[PDB]
Amino acid sequence: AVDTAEQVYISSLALLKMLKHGRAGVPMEVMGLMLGEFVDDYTVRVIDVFAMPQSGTGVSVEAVDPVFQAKMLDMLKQTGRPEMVVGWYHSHPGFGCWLSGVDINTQQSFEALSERAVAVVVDPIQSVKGKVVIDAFRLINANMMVLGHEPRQTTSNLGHLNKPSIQALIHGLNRHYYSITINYRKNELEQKMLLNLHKKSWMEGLTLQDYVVKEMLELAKNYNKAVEEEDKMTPEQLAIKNVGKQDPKRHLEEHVDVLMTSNIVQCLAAMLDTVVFK
Amino acid sequence: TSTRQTYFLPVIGLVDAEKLKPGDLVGVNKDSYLILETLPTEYDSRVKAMEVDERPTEQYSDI
Amino acid sequence: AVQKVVVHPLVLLSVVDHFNRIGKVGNQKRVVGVLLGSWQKKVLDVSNSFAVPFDEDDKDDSVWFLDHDYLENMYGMFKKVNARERIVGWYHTGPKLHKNDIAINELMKRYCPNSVLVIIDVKPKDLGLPTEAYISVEEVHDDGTPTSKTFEHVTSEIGAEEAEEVGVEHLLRDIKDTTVGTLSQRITNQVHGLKGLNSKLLDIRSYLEKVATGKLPINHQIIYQLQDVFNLLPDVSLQEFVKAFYLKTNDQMVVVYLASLIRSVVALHNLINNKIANRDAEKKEG
Ligand SMILES: [Zn+2]
Repeated sequence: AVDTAEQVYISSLALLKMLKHGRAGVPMEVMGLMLGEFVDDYTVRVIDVFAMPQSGTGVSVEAVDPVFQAKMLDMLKQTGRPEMVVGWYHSHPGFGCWLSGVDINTQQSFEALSERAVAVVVDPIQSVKGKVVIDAFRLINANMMVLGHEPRQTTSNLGHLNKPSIQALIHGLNRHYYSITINYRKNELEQKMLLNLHKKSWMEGLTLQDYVVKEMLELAKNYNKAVEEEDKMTPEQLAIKNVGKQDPKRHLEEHVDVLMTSNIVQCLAAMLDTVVFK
Repeated sequence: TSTRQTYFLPVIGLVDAEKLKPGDLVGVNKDSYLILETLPTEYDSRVKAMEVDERPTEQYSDI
Repeated sequence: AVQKVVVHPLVLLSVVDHFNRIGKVGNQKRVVGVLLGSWQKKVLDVSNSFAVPFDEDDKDDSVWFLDHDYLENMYGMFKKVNARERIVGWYHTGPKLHKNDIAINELMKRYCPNSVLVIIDVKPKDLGLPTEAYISVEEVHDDGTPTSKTFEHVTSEIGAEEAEEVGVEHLLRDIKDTTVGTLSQRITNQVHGLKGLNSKLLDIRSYLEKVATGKLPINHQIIYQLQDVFNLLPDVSLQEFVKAFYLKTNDQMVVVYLASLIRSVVALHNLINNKIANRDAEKKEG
């Protein structure tokens, strides 16, 4: 009846086992399970993610052991929070992380167990640092083809997620499926130390530790002189003369600005004499 | 691998090195590249057995 | 044995997210769990772990319990998904260690020959690269005490892994990287004097406190020994650089020369080419 676009709140702790357990299955595809709480129709949260045994014979719906979860939920009771299960996830490192033929067969089984059972995919390969990558989807019922086939209200959270549209075969699965919005509920307490732990460990280890003399400048002078004539022949090549040769051509970069910063490296590193000492 | 690719894997695991001198025909699972058992015998199809003949309907007394 | 450890931001978060688990229900003590180490070599690395319900009474300061039904079967869980991952020890968020911590390691030595404990910090404050690591050995003592079991500090360092920087390094998004060669090295210099000379004053005041009170530590002898290794140059009045004086500017010899030589021709590249392309568009248009 009434269906509203869902918003997925992921915890920074749940983001860990998505890429981490997925990295352990690389190259092969894994099968996980999502753990969280259903607040309402238009929003959903995943508060935890745990690792499930990887299948070396290929992913199947029987790869999830029911006594593995029954022993896990009991261990979650003695753990701080015993929250009910919600849905499943699987890695797909070998390709662009789209729902395979097994993923649709385990859909109607998991959506019978739990109401939503959001399908979540993840890939390591698409980037390293500055991209969300991952993936998510939710099955829209094929029996609804008799009814209105274009959910959801509050559109562009889908529509904008429908950008880039990610080639063809991916959105070729937009038949019988619709993706879901992933935003981050603020962990910033942990996220503030995530930046502090990362940059401090990357700043000279104490900031002190790190803080071929003339010879490095004799090797640099070959880049600061012998590179000049191959750079300064181009203005004489800009002289035609004049003018039979196709123009414009700009040879100014990148050596000029590199030798600039090359002195910026050597000047402030030589200031270590004046800085460290006295 | 008969696919014309060649791979590198530790000694099996299960059946040990006691058998045999370097062979073929052994079973191994998909891309995991583990050999469970060393399987005989040789090859192939009609090359192994040219023709299977039980016994003729006639005897040497026919001459 | 264990020399240095590698703590990932992922496994350290597994201590931090459990601080939300039992932090809302309270009450006393801290977050404590069992550590799953990845040991490929003498250098120790940690990937994942599992947090276990734990409590330490005050009164009763020596009372501690792990849940070992949680430790046994959940090991067979992580072992089934990851064969390489095994328990190398335990951890906790400290911030400091009560004397009772001697008994936590000796109990679990049945699991691992040497269990390394990792003291972590849920709220970053000071003074630097956070958390901590200890190793369990027995040095006895020189004074003749019965055999003394005291955890020795293990240097901790953060490390990375493939595919784990996807969501981790994404959420910050506010950092400027880096920039190497201009600001990166000089900000350290301003801090190298700060963080270098603050521990200089904190320790020299505690070393003066020695004569006053708190003796032992005598130490002995490690304090003055490496301080005298710092004494290869003091450097005191005045700098004792008579041999390093002409050498001082002689290291700045070519650095200033090239900076004079590069800026001359870089100008010839910048000044000439700018004037050329400028007047070609400027005056030919009008
Ligand atoms: Zn699959």
